[PDB]
Amino acid sequence: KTEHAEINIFSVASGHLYERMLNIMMASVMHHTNHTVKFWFIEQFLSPSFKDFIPHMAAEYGFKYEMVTYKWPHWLRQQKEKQREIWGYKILFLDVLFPLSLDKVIFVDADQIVRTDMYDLVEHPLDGAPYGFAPMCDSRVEMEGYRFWKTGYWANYLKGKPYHISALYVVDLQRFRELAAGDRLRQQYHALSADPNSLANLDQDLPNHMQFTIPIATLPQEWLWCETWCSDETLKDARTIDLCNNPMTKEPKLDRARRQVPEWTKYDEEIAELARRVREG
Ligand SMILES: Oc1ccc(CN2CCOCC2)c2cccnc12
Ligand SMILES: *[C@@H]1O[C@H](CO)[C@@H](O)[C@H](O)[C@H]1NC(C)=O
Repeated sequence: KTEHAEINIFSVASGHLYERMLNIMMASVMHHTNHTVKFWFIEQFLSPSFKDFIPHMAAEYGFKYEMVTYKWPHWLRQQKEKQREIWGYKILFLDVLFPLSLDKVIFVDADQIVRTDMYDLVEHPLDGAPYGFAPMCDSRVEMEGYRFWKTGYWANYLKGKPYHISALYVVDLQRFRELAAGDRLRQQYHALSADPNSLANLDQDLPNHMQFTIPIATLPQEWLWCETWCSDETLKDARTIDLCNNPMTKEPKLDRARRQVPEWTKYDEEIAELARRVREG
């Protein structure tokens, strides 16, 4: 709030491929809003070339940005696998990554394509919840055998509550801080992670596990569409598209992107055009 941007988004990206998609995600956000936007980056995972290109993206698309470098606390159980350490940075440090003056931030996955004004998510009512996540789609009936949350320990644990996808989430940082949600998420993660088989999908399982005591505002389903779980019929209503992994087809990432999203090549070529403009200038 105050002199802060109207829309504040953070993401995490590790690898040339995810950085290529991260620039596309940012271009898609700016093409769909006239509100002021600030992007926040988890600095230590990015390549030097990406960090050098960010000011060029910022000047071309008209956004502000900030690099955050937060050290994993020594007391807190560390993750030896890089993927799990990155997932830890998405969910365990929401209260310490951002300044106390920032009232709200949205996580948007690097492989997302935005087709809506993200200020609609800033304005979405959370009814006192410190954060809001979209549910996992049930609309693609053919994928029911892969919905692990509909049977076993998740079905018993959830008691009919939705199992939310972690690709996108809005965090009301004032309410998250008001509730000590960060200290409580770190403490439950620290205890649960003593079993190395627990929290298989760290970023996703932790908030879904804590949703009886750290409320989740279940976002409208249209906030997150992924082909793996969501029907073709619902794509026209999708505000954002996530290129989530399909355990049945195992189709490559770039193939999914080009095939599913018609504007993907347009953003990819636009960013490559900007890169060639900076290189020769
Ligand atoms: O509330 C929960 C927290 C963590 C996990 C991870 N489990 C992995 C298997 O061993 C037990 C821990 C859950 C899994 C299914 C359902 N609820 C869960
Ligand atoms: C942004 O402003 C322009 C010019 O006023 C308008 O044509 C466009 O529809 C606006 N876009 C959004 C997302 O408000």
